[PDB]
Amino acid sequence: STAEQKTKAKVLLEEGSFLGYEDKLRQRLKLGKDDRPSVSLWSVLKSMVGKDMTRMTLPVSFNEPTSLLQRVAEDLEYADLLNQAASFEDSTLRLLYVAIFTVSSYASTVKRVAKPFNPLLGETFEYSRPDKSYRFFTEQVSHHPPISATWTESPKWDFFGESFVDSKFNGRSFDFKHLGLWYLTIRPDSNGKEELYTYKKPNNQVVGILLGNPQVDNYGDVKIVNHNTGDYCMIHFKARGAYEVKGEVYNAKGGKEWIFGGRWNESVSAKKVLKPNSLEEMQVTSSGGPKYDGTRFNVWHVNERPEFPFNLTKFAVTLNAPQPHLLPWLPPTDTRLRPDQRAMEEGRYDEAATEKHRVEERQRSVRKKREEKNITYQQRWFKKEIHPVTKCDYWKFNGEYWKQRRDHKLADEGDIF
Ligand SMILES: CC(C)CCC[C@@H](C)[C@H]1CC[C@H]2[C@@H]3CC=C4C[C@@H](O)CC[C@]4(C)[C@H]3CC[C@]12C
Repeated sequence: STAEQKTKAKVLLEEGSFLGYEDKLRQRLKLGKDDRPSVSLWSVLKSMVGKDMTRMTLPVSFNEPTSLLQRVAEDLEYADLLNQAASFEDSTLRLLYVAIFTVSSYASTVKRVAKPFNPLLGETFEYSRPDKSYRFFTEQVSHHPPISATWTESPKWDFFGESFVDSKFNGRSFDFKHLGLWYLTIRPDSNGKEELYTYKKPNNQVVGILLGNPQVDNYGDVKIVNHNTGDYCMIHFKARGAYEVKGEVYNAKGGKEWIFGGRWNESVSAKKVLKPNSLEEMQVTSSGGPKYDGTRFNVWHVNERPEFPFNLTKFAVTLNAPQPHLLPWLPPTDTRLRPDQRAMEEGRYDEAATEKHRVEERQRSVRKKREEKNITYQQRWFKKEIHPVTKCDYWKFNGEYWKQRRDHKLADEGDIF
């Protein structure tokens, strides 16, 4: 452990980042299954051509009892890849593992063709994992348009960014573009000061709507750049004509150092590129770690996925869990306390519809009162600032949430549910 890692581990512990997380992870929902009818997507969407996801009303069969705040937290499912990245002295090998981390979060999107809850303005979600030594926090900082800010902290890595999803049903497919920038900081075990990576997420689309078999497809080009070295990585999620992803990792001089590829719903493998000028890309068996001699090595495989209601992954089941020892620590804004989403999770769809209307009406009335008094809305835990390395606006976490939580100062921090 380097000095800056222990420094970071010290701050996480003093701030009480893991208090309240003593209960064993949630393993299953109360519901065993559910039989929301399978309503045809097209039958619903044919009347709503040109609308945004947040501008459409839908049957419960097309709703999922997670918040957008928690879907973003599913970035962290395979975050062990980031500690693995931290351990490598070769900076392009760090990039290779950082790159595959960005790819690994799309396996969980398969089979969930459903709308997550649109977080209320000021809604928040915390999630700490003592067994991994990371803490995650997010706040819904904007409602028109919907935007979430995240901030994840661990001894060997940080990860934060803006979730600004812009969506459009064009009458054939449902397209989702991710407009915010993502920041991934590594504190290497050796040979390297703290280093920053930035990238933007690929696009998603729902297709097969016309055919009667709607499918989540992720697609597009991704560029990760190490602002300190500065290696870079090209990733290509192939559009459905889906599942294939390939990537190439370069040093700062343009030398192709590594390539990787696989199916982002299954597994990704990689190999060392020996001639830096090669244009070889990954053609779509060592499970012992990275190889420098040019043989292929596995890097990521998808977790096993038991059947759950709403086709949740195992990681996703742990997110909305109203753990008994956690609830006393939470602010009133935490997604675990949101009542329409809770009732939905437990299969009570009319109570969910009733509570959704109530909290949405309140949100609207608070907004109208602000406008009538010329009151500018202020986020509670984040402030928009200009990032020094990228010179982009980002949501800077104000550092107060985990210490105020530690000190039980959150009871009055919001009233939206
Ligand atoms: C009306 C219904 C059928 C529309 C359903 C659209 C679904 C597939 C869309 C809408 C919101 C989308 C999510 C929005 C944000 C993220 C975070 C990103 O880091 C990974 C993809 C992920 C998790 C998206 C997956 C696909 C998603 C869940």
